[PDB]
Amino acid sequence: WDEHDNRTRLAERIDTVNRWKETLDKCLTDLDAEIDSLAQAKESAEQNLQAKNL
Amino acid sequence: GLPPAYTQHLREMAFWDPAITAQYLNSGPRWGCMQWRDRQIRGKEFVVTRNQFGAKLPWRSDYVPLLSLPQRPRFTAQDFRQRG
Amino acid sequence: WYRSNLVSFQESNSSRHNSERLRVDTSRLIQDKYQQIRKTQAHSTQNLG
Amino acid sequence: LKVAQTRLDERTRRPNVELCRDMAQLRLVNEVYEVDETIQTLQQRLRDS
Amino acid sequence: RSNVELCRDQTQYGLIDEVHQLEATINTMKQKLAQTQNALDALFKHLARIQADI
Amino acid sequence: CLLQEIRQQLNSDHRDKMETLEIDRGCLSLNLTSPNISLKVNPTRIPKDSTTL
Amino acid sequence: CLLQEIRQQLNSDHRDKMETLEIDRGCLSLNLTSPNISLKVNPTRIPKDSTTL
Amino acid sequence: RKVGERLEDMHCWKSELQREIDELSSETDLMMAQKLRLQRALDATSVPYSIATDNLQCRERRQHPDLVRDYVEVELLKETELIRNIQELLKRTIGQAVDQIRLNREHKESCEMNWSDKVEVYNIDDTCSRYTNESTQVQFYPHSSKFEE
Repeated sequence: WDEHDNRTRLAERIDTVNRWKETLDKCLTDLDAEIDSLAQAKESAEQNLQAKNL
Repeated sequence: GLPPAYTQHLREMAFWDPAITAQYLNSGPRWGCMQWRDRQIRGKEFVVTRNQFGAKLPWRSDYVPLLSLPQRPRFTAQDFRQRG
Repeated sequence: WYRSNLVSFQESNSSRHNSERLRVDTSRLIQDKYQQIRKTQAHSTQNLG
Repeated sequence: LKVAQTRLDERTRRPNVELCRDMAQLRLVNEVYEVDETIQTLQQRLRDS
Repeated sequence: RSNVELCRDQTQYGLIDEVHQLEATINTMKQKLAQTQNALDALFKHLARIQADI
Repeated sequence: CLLQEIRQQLNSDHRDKMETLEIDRGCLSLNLTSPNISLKVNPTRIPKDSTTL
Repeated sequence: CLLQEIRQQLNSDHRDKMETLEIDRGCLSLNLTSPNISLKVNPTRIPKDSTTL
Repeated sequence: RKVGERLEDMHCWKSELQREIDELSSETDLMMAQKLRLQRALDATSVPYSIATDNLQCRERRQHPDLVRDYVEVELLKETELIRNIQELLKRTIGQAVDQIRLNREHKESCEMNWSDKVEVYNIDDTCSRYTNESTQVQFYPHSSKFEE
């Protein structure tokens, strides 16, 4: 039964680690979306700047 | 309808990683370690893929030609024993 | 004599179990890989069109 | 893999401007690498067998 | 484990605990074996005496 | 640029935790009557960094 | 012996239905802008065996 | 006397294989550190490529009667090529590194298991050697052939 107790501890540790994993995964996906949006914003601003000489 | 990593790479400014693709969708590869090989010993079992998960199994494509074993989980339609 | 025969039967049973579980996992792997490869090819061809 | 390679290679001939970063070169490297590691894993399972 | 993800948890402590308990147990079994052998030897001496008397 | 370094650090952390995952799940799967098991030198040793929870 | 013929006919049925499975899966798979799409002869043809549900 | 000779002979090999496993572990830690260093360098690599791309775009942003091609663009192309080549070089090198890691750990495990075995056999030999004729742990059995296997 000491062996059984150790097994249970290991299982709960696994559960905690995996939930933290999925949290960071969703964070990374949101980060990617935001990066793309900021990119497009920057190029748009640049083309607006280019038009300022006529 | 396209992954944001793919969309980012199909843009002028260079921001993508120095790797093949995104990685959170991926797994053990991209420099994983701790490869567990089983030495064949007569006397002991030969358990493979010690990555035993516990996870969502579609019990759908399950035709083993001869699984006459203490196995074939869920339904079995089996007997218990005859003792002796 | 009894010791040796017991050991022999144990070896046999262990081999049986290992063989069967290996069968199961290989069976799984075949079809999953096949289907994903099919989908990946089809998407590519369509977008090229 | 052979067919995917053959599809990938030719687009070098595209002379001056139609030379493009495209769906094809984006998807093909990923597909190729996936199939390579797939075959290697198959070989692993085979030596196990 | 990893570079900085090499952490000491309660599982480590527990494993050391079962280790120590197990060596204690091994000592206990050797001790008991000793007296078992002593009793068997005494029985043998008794039987030899009885046979000579017979 | 700031978001770039944020991204790379997040990737590093993710790979760290995943490695931990495969390691400890292999540990769970291992049980009695195992092929590579053996008595070992000073498993009572201490790690050299000893990070806390 | 009886169980033997039962098992063989059930296996035959199994292969039949799985074939139908991949056939219908491909039928869902294709769509517009395909390379293999082409005008065929007599789409209006009727099958010869003429079985039903 | 013969038993004592055999015991000391065993003790020797126990000692050196102890120490051998020790330095193997140390060297494994060293390659851990160097692999991590290479990973950090690869992490640092990325930024100048983006800088060069942005600079090329900015230089492209110019007016009609003034735009030329000189050292600037050519050397920027050289920069980019060097960057990319360094990238795949680092990838391949670190791959071979991790493979070496795998081999070293396997050899560690094998030598460790053999060391373990000599440990237990030595312990049992020492424990058994304490026997004397008058003491306990003294039993009659029948003989056998695995006695002589």
